[PDB]
Amino acid sequence: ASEVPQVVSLDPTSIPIEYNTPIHDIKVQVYDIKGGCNVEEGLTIFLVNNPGKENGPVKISSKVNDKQVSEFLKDENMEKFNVKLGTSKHFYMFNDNKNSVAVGYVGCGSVADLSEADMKRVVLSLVTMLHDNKLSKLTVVFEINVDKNLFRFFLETLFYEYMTDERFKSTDKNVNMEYIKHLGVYINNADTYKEEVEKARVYYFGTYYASQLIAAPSNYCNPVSLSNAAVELAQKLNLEYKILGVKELEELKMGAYLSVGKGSMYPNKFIHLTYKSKGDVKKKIALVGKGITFDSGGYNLKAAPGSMIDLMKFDMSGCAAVLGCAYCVGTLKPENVEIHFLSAVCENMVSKNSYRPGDIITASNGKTIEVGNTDAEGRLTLADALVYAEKLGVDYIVDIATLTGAMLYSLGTSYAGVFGNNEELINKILQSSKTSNEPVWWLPIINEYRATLNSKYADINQISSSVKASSIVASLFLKEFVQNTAWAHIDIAGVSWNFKARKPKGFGVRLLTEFVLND
Amino acid sequence: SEVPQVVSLDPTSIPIEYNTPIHDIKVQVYDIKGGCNVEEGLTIFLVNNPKENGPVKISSKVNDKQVSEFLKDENMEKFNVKLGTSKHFYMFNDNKNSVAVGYVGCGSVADLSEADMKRVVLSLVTMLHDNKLSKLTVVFEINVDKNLFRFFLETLFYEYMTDERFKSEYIKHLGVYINNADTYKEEVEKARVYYFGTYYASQLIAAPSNYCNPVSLSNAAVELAQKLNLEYKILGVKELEELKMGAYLSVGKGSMYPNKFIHLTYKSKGDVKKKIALVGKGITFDSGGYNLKAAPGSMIDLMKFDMSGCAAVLGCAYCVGTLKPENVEIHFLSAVCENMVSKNSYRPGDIITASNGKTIEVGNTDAEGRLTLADALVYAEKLGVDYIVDIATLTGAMLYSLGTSYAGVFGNNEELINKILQSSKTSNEPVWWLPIINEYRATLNSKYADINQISSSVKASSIVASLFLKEFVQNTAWAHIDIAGVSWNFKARKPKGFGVRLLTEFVLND
Amino acid sequence: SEVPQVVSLDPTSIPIEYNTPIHDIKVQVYDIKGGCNVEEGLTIFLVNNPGKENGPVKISSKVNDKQVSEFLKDENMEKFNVKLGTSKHFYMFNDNKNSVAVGYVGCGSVADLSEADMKRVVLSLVTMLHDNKLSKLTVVFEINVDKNLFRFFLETLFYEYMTDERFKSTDKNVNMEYIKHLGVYINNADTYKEEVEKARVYYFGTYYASQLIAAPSNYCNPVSLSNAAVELAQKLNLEYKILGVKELEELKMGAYLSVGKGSMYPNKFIHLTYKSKGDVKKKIALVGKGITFDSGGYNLKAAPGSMIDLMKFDMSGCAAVLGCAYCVGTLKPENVEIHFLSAVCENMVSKNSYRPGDIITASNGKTIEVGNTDAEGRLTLADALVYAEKLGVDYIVDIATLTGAMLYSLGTSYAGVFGNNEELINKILQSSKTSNEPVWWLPIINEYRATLNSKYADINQISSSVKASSIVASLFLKEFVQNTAWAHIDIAGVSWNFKARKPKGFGVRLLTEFVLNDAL
Amino acid sequence: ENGPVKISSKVNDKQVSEFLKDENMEKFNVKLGTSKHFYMFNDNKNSVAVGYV
Ligand SMILES: O=C(N[C@@H](C(=O)NO)c1ccc(-c2cc(F)c(F)c(F)c2)cc1)C1CCCCC1
Ligand SMILES: O=C(N[C@@H](C(=O)NO)c1ccc(-c2cc(F)c(F)c(F)c2)cc1)C1CCCCC1
Ligand SMILES: O=C(N[C@@H](C(=O)NO)c1ccc(-c2cc(F)c(F)c(F)c2)cc1)C1CCCCC1
Ligand SMILES: [Zn+2]
Ligand SMILES: [Zn+2]
Ligand SMILES: [Zn+2]
Repeated sequence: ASEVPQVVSLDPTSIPIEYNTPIHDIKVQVYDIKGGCNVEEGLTIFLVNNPGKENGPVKISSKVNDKQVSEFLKDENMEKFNVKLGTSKHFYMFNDNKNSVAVGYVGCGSVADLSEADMKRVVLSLVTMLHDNKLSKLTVVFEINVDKNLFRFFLETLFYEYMTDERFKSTDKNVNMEYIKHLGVYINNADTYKEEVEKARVYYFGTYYASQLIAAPSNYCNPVSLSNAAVELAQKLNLEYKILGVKELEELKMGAYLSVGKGSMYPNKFIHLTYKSKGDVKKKIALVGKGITFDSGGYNLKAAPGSMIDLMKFDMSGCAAVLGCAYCVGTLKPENVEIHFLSAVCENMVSKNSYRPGDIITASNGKTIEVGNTDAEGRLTLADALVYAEKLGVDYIVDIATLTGAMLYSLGTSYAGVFGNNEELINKILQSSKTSNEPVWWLPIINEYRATLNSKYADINQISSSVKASSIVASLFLKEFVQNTAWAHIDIAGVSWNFKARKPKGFGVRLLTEFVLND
Repeated sequence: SEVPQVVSLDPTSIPIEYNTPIHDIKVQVYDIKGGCNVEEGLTIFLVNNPKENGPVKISSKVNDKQVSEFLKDENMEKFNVKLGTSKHFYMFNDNKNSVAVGYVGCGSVADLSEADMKRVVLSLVTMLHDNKLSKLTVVFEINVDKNLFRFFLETLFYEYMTDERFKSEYIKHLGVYINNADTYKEEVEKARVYYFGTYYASQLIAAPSNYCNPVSLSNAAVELAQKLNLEYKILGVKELEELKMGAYLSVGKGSMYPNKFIHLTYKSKGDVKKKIALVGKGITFDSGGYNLKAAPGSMIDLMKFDMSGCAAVLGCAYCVGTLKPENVEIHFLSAVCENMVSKNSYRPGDIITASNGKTIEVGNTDAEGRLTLADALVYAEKLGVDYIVDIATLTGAMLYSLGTSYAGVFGNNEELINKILQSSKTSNEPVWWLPIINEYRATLNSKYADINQISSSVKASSIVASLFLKEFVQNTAWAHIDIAGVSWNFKARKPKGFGVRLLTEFVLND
Repeated sequence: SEVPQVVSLDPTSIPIEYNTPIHDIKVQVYDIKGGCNVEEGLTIFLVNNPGKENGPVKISSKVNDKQVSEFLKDENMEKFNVKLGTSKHFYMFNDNKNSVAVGYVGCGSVADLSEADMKRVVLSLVTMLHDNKLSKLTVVFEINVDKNLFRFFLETLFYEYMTDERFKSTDKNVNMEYIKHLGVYINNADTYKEEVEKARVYYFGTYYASQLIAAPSNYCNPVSLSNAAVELAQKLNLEYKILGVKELEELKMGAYLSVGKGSMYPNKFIHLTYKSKGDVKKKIALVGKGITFDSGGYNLKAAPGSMIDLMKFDMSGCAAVLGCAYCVGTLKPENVEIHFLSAVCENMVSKNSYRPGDIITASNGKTIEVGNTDAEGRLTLADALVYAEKLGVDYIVDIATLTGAMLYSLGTSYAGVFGNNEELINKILQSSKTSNEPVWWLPIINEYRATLNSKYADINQISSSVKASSIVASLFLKEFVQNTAWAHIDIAGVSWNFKARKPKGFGVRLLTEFVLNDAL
Repeated sequence: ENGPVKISSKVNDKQVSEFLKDENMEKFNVKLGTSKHFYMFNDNKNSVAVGYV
């Protein structure tokens, strides 16, 4: 654990992390719909659709164990309301014991199978019923068909979107913030769904924890304080850990990673966490996250309109995802596997000591690199981290990184792109995407572009001079640093930040965790 | 129709070369087992080395003592196989005749990609352009499958030909030596057809916008159809008004050239088992309209290429009309017009009505391609086809997703998308499946019209354009090929004719 | 106190000229009803002709010399006209058979000259003083001016006549000679005599401020500026205190300190105080933005039209406040206590700089999400406003080169005033009138406040949707005054005189008149 | 600031009076633009909706 340097004594020296969230105090009970719904305190919400009838009428199908509430919810009363996706209504009535109860529904549309994006819309509607209403309990009645993973996704998303991060509030805390203490879920074949509840809560915190690191500003989350957070996390989970400092990085000849951090007041810190199963180890995996805690662009300063330099605390979203995965893996303790969680953390700054456009630098596999643009720094840090990962002797290397802005022009803000040198590995990532419900799309590494990286003087160019398809070119670059290991690369530059909600998504935690678990 | 002119010097047709020197080349395919005769012209050995950039070593037998001595291992070791490197020497053979002998390096990979093979071909063509020859002979000392072999022939033919129509010598024989020569001979004349559909596409694209305008391009298509005995129909403004194609007619309002909608049809002999509509975007010049292409890098001087999709569809008509596949019916459609700045032009913010009744709020007059394609798709679905495939230089964002080498395909039907991907493998024109992400559909929800033409927020323009196109296909398998990044060869300063061979392979493979 | 240096040639103080040539001018005022003596130097008549646009010149004064009276009779003067700013020179012999120079400056046809029209008159007069080695100037007022305008005439003449040669070395003007005598003839002279030395005080306060502004950033840095402020306090016998970093850390000025993090010069907070002898009825804090160079920080001023080479003037507000301190310390008003405040720092690019997106904590506990490092002035003012309110004053007025949007709203002639108190604003407008430094009241539009709602901090530094930056910046500053009448004077558009390529010293007389009128 | 909702007016319905009681409304707050409304049966068993802004 290292000392965080300060310019002034008001500079913070750690990231505030909330571990014991109000979500963790929520008692969750799952009941089978066949037993009928008890409708008592709190708010009871039916999730209802009308297959085929766009904006069709609401009909409540479940048995309700209360004559008054059953009468209130009969078809002719409900027919003036419709199932339009995201609609909701509140109901007030007295039950059979003369206690007032609150009931309502959320519309789930007319399509039988909700997509992840449809389900998020339903959850957002449900959460607006939880905000600005001091409730002790929520009950949710599923009158829609969801498989096990989509049930888990529903809960993860509910937990994530209900939580409000006030770590940086001081004079402006929400006076009225109270969370429910109890969550009831009514669903058919409840016994098959119960196993998803604790998994959902683990997936929620891994995602929320990565979100807390991303949203933390760069004066709080810097290379020293971020690697201290990873040490603390590993201590709580009994993970092995090792933080490499500059000396050790110099000895390992990590010249591409070290050159990116030369201009920072914070020394480079390379994070290496390990989880090993107690049994026989049948699979070794390295997960690599880009960890740039602030990206000014360097001397290729982000000054062009739309370059969004104020967002760039988010350039360690990949590291955050990998650490959030370490929380889920360390908590759920999968068997027969050894996972290495890696991040070459640094800060990309303008200074007399910064590396320069045109500098030629030597990565740890001895390849010389001509720097054509100091703002393409992530691929330099990953080059050395990929060489480190391969020396571990793993079966798979997966990296995740907010690498290229061109992703916003290719897949946009909803799907990450995955690239790789190995079709089997790529299919497993896509399978994890489908079970985690974090969407990813396979994109090609087009070999015809490789020659635009030929350098007149160094072994290779960092950037292309001619090719504008920069996500593919960056993948071509990274591929040069994996000699003989199956490797995939997930570019989350376009999906990491939720611009509408002004917050991170913690994207990738569930994806990488499903990837580890199903292996 | 008569092409309107501003002055009498204004051109009134697209010059086209149908009969090209390529068509005079006599092609002969020989087996390698017999050894190679080196009696005239230039003879090139395609050789690899599976040591990286290691030395050239010739394995074929040559029936000539002098050339054999030239090719002995001690000489050729002075040369290397780095991809595209070549040397050729002139010398006298056993009968005191002058012959040229050389090689092209094919690298160290056993399987050549389409990109590598293109690099091999370019080095060959460079020698062809610098030497007065009567004959070229190519000796395949590498392994290529039938499709890759035909691709080599098409690419050689296409790159060898020089388009001199706007300016103010070729070999007469091609010899090929290859293992299992008999299995390759049927590819030869198919390559010749594929070359010409591609070169004809490229002639239309390279033709500037004063020669190639909606009128003269629909006239060119008529002449093409007459030569191939295809049914043909050109819709004018009167008929387009009757069909209420307001999106398409709006784009052309500011042009001096009337809109012309092209419709050709190929009908197979025998039972028709599949009906396909191929839809090409045909903007003969895209200035941007009032959303003028004035921004750095918007490259207005390239926008004669905005009809590359139409040209690909007409080049496919040539190939289909010439090879005459069976059991298929194909419609070749294009809504041709020109996007100009005028007192009569459509404006940013106009609300127009498409031919299916959907109102569209225009957010940017430079997103004109999707407006013309919308009315073209409503026309096509009314034909009752099984498949609609449209091909278009639609969004500049392709340059930032897949780049200049691979085109993007989006669609509403996985089986149709998979047929396109399979056609990409056998045509060796590279395509990559990109998604239509439904979560972005809400960005097209106009406050006043039924739908917005563009998003004001989402930067994934190629996906948003596909979501817009998809709104104009109700109940038909549909796919959309965005060739905006891939159509123009910036290094060679010429069109690629991209998509002809892809679409023809799609038709022929059913 | 010690200015850090990179190399030994770096300057360690701001060159400041206190005893200017203006101060060596003997000024005499005579009543015009006694007649004008024309003996020597240049004698300029200020002449209008009401109604008749471009009307003929007529010299109404009595001239106590037969030869010059004859030269100036109406027949001779008829070929000249009074178009505002026009001027002519005459040469003749007086009764003593000495040659004299005489002339006039046209003041137009409107009998009431505006602030801007009188500037035009002075500039024409000054053209007659330049490139002419004269020992004496006489001005005859044949136009009507109240007392504040006669003062404004003199202040302006003094300011424009002076030439700042502190940074000239091999290109000093070898012909630079200043008059040693100024004579003024005006109706009811006795009532205008008191304005002369006031104008001289107001001239130097303005000129002192312009010296600090024009001084480049390698001379005028946070340490050398606070050093000069101390030296001014000592000369004026003002109380003074300079707060360094350790004391600012103790005061928890996290907003102010973050801006200066990237600089080689330690932050210095200037605190000067004037206190009347006897009863103190009004307590006032004047707060001046003092960024000695504004690079933009990591939001570097690199966009076309951002004029990074002008950004030595970003301490203009601090300079106005120090100039006002000179005037108040010199004129010594009664019944008031005045605090002269400036949070001085430099906004630089470095490994140590604050970053876009940092969340920082102001001295009032509020957390701030930095959205643009180039909106640094409102951060330093935030902590300075908190400091000022803890002093327990009746009024807080701040003056700052805050927003470039002022060029698009009021432009280069009028400053904008914003505030939370109607009475204070009217006092500023009233002082604007008697100082002749023009100011226009602009609203603080509360509907925009929501765009400063931050997702993670208590407040955003900037709006991401509102383009009305002068108003948004005012809404931000309001969050740092809890219960005190406060006004904010944005001088970003009016501070630099782009045509003459020099500072105006704007605000010194406005603030001094504000203090003086509240004392009376 | 952002204090609880409290309804002063008397309403001539027993069902809605109970819904509007202080103990129920204080779970809601008056932050500008925040609203809730609920469907219920009134004394005549007619469907009505009651809320606040
Ligand atoms: O894609 C690039 N750079 C990314 C970067 O700076 N990596 O360390 C980059 C990554 C994300 C963004 C970005 C992402 C967003 F989601 C966004 F909203 C935005 F405004 C910018 C922009 C650039 C390259 C392009 C080639 C030259 C170097 C910069
Ligand atoms: O993608 C767009 N426009 C394309 C167009 O004009 N369609 O009619 C467009 C298509 C191709 C290019 C383009 C392609 C190139 F290969 C190229 F080199 C180039 F400079 C531009 C640019 C824009 C939209 C993007 C949404 C808003 C309007 C402009
Ligand atoms: O108004 C702003 N910035 C001013 C500033 O940097 N304050 O410390 C700013 C102030 C003055 C100018 C300015 C003033 C001039 F008189 C001028 F000629 C000029 F070119 C710029 C430009 C910007 C904001 C604009 C939105 C948030 C980022 C900075
Ligand atoms: Zn970068
Ligand atoms: Zn266009
Ligand atoms: Zn600034």
